[PDB]
Amino acid sequence: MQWQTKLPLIAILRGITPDEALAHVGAVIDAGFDAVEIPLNSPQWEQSIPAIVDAYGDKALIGAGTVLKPEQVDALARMGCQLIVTPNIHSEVIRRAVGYGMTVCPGCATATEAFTALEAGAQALKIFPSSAFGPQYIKALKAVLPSDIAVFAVGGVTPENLAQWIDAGCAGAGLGSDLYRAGQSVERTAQQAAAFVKAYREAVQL
Amino acid sequence: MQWQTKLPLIAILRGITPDEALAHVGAVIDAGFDAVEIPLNSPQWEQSIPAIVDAYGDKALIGAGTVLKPEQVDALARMGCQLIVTPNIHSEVIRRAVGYGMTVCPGCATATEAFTALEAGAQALKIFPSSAFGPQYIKALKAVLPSDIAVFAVGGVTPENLAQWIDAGCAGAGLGSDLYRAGQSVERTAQQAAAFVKAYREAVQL
Amino acid sequence: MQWQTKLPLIAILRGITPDEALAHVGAVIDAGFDAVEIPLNSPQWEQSIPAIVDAYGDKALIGAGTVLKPEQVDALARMGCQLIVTPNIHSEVIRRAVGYGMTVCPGCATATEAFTALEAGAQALKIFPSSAFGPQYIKALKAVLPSDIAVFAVGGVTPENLAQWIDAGCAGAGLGSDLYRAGQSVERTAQQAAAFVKAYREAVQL
Repeated sequence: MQWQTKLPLIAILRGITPDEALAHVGAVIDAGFDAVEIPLNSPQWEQSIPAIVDAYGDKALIGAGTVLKPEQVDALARMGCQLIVTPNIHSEVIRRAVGYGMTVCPGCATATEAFTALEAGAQALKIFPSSAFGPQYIKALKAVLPSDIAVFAVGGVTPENLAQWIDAGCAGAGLGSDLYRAGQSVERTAQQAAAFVKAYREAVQL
Repeated sequence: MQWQTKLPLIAILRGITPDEALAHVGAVIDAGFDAVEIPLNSPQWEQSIPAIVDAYGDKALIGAGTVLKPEQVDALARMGCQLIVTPNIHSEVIRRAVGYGMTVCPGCATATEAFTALEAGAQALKIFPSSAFGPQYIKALKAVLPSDIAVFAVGGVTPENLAQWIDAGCAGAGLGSDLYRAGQSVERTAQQAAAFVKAYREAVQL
Repeated sequence: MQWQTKLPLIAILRGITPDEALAHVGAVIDAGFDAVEIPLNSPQWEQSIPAIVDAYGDKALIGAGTVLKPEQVDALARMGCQLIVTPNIHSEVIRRAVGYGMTVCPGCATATEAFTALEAGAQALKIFPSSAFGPQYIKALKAVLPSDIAVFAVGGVTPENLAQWIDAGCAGAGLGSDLYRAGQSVERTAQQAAAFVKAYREAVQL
């Protein structure tokens, strides 16, 4: 499947707090993001996730990252979570999430793990961590995966290096600490988001 | 096991058509190749594979690449396929192929995946994609795998870099787009095959 | 869990013989090592392992490397082995060893394999082979693994590069051929061990 949002960039907001969630999510969205996730190792995700679903779920794909256990999927479903991101391939996590009609983008590092993820019904794939591997690793995989699989680079993706993940055939990227680190200002988030979006538009044109 | 052909180089002919199969396979064989495979993402492999078995199966190991499903092994067996190559480790694919008396060289990326492949009875191993990993990755694995396992580099292997995969302890390599890209001339195939064979003979001597 | 020895460096003595075991183990210990293992591809490990348990097991963590099969764990338990090191993730090997009250540090290469190892009850993790991956790979993993997991670099770790594995967040490293190659002198072992310990003390201070 191709990606089902206007812009194939996932904003990852690791360690954000409930009191600052609405302002930082507003900042990425104002810049043209329409896919956002909050990792479950963030404090009080059980407050900020459903808060953000209600505030921004009509105009963006909202979800969760670092999802490791099936029962976490269950709780997130009741919250209105629409997107599941993961560091690893766990078949039952993927199966349960797909069952709720959620978009799942699970993390793998090898060809074996990637084909496993697809059999579980993953609609997209996350290659993690992408930096250590480089773009040529991704291009080598794409040549053997089904032609229409949406593939995301995650791990040290910058506005400066984004274009080479695009050239390698990625549908997009998930953006972590180069977009958001815990305790940075709203202005920093709005500055970084604009720069990523600008770099993407340039890369796609080329 | 050691490799059971005179020359441990696998010609990979991705995207070849039935009308050009005999000429390009003849070209690699004339150059001294005796192991060839046609990936199942090639158009009309069900015509070119059994055609090539009948024409060249007496003087070369003939097989299939990109084999992902047990039932594909079944169909290939009736065709006279002798060799199975894969991007990933799938235990039942390996088991069924070994059961037909086929030579199997399945693709892995880690130590865990490699030991899994051997328990399924793989007689050789493909490390894929090799370029991103480099020769030192391969040498590190060899130091822990059983001493007589035949190990093949696949992924961006060139006549220029071949020697360093040999120095790292590989029995050989599978050769993709640097040997054959779809729609290249027969002359190009004969030129590239000669260059790989020449580079191998130099590397083994050293 | 944090590491349960004074110094988080594992001496790996691949291919050592029973006649030289006591002298080379004494040399690493005299230098401040208190964790040692002998790989099962070493000749007559069934003599040198229990010999070393009796001589040095009161003042060091003593164990085995290259452990691939559950039944090997059983035999090692009767010998008094306290530590299990591996190249791969095998759930039942880890489970059986943990069951004997042994410290297990199994080898993985991906996030998927690492989470698998933890569910089997591994108290530490070995990232192998670390050199090809580099420190940034390790740091990327640490950011997603539970904060208190003890992580060891194994594969081409030198006194010169040790500090960058420390900076990346490793609890320590397992030291192979740069500490011991088969047939080197006792003096060489004592020289290399001192250099690793010195480099560790410098890295931790920084």
